[PDB]
Formats: sequence, C-alpha cells, structure tokens
Amino acid sequence: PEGPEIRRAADNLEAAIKGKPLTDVWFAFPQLKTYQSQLIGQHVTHVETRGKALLTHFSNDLTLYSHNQLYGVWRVVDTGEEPQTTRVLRVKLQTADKTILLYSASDIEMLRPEQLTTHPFLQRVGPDVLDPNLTPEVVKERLLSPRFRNRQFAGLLLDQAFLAGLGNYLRVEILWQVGLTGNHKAKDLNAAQLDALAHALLEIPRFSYATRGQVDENKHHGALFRFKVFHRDGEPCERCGSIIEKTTLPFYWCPGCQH
Ligand SMILES: [Mg+2]
Ligand SMILES: [Mg+2]
Ligand SMILES: [Zn+2]
Repeated sequence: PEGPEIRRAADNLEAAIKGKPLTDVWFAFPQLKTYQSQLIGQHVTHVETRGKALLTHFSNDLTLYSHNQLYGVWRVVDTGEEPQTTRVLRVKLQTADKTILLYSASDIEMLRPEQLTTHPFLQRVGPDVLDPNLTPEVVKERLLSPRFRNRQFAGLLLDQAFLAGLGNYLRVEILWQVGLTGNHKAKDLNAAQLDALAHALLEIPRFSYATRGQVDENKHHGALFRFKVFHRDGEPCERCGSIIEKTTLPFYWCPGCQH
C-alpha cells in the first residue's frame, strides 16, 4: 500500500507517547478545544494506520483522525522544546518527557467509536494486516460486522475496505489453510472456523512478508514460505493429493479438500 512508510510514522508516535499520561493537550481548531481538558491524564493506547491516514486512539475511547495529505507532518520533541519551523501547529499531545506535534495538516477530527464506521475515508480503507496492533479479535469483529458478514470471501479478500495488505497470492493461501472455497461468508461459519480464518488473515501475510529474501535469491535458495496453491494449478495438494485448480473467468484452490 505504501510500505513501512505509513506504519513507520505510527510507530514513531507510539514510541514517543504510547501509554504515557497526557500532561497537556492542545488543538488549533475551535471545534476540537472541547476535548482538551477531557484528555488530561489519559494516554494514547495505540496509533492505527488507515491508508495514508493515522488514527490516534486514546484510553477514553476517543480517536483523533489525521490525514497529512500534501503538507502534514508529525514531529517528536522533548517536552518543553519549541521547534523553529515556520509550519503552523495544529495539534500538541504532551507527556512528561516526550511531546508530539502535528504541523500543517488540515484533515483533523475527533471521532467517537461509532463514528469510525461511518467516516467516508475510513470506510474505503480498512486496517493493514501487517499492523502489529491489528489483532485476530479485531479481525473477527470486522468479519462479523453487518457490513462484511455477508460478503463472499473471493471478493472480500481482494477488497482493501475490509483489510489492507492483502493480494490474490495471499488470498488463495489463506483460504486453503482453513479449507474454504471463495463462496463462503463469515455469517455461515462456526466460531471455530471464524477464529481459524481470523488468525490466518494475519499469520500468513506476516509470515510471507517477514521471510521474503532478496531478488533472484530463489535461484540458489528456496524461501521458508512456500505457496500451497498459488501458481500450483496442475500440481497435487500437499494435504489430500488432489490436483490444484485455477479458474478461467485467478482463484487457485484444491477442489479435493476445500469446500
Ligand atoms: Mg544464499
Ligand atoms: Mg463449506
Ligand atoms: Zn487438498
């Protein structure tokens, strides 16, 4: 989607003030002033990435949404420090030692939990599977949410609105892992299957990412992560021996042990 770049900024912010009691909170926008005193003593629980946007979660359930767009930039300084940048300050989240400042950005809003689901931008891009904060429990929730619970996995696993960081190659491996064909929906699964699928949606993408070697390394060394059905059409399933199939109207799957 954008690589570490997007997740990099979120991590910088977390490292600086995650879990630390806020000693001062300031917002430039008039409609945001009302949340200032309310946040004193609270802390950022985590920073979620959503496309090129950041969702700064607070322990009181409020969430600060920010999209740098063209000029926004977050800076971490020592509490008390006053940068000499001419950029306009929009947000200041201060803790005892570290302070993070958002300059120039215009897309800044405070959201309650129920507003996250209805936010235009957020509806278009879901959480990233490589985000350490994204947990299987959160995944099962999205799968069961009225918005997705009735979508076929074949298309859902290719839709960034559900989860970002997925691709066809990951989609087919994930479904093979839980023995499902692309026509199923989260609403028809039992608790066991749902949990199984929720873990696979994260484990497989992370396993593939963490172990990919350099370019052309495959010429002398096979990767730790091996595809089971992707590009293996015509080969036997390692589980049941059936011949892996590929569609033509690509979904790869074992018709022998996936249904
Ligand atoms: Mg080597
Ligand atoms: Mg079935
Ligand atoms: Zn099989």
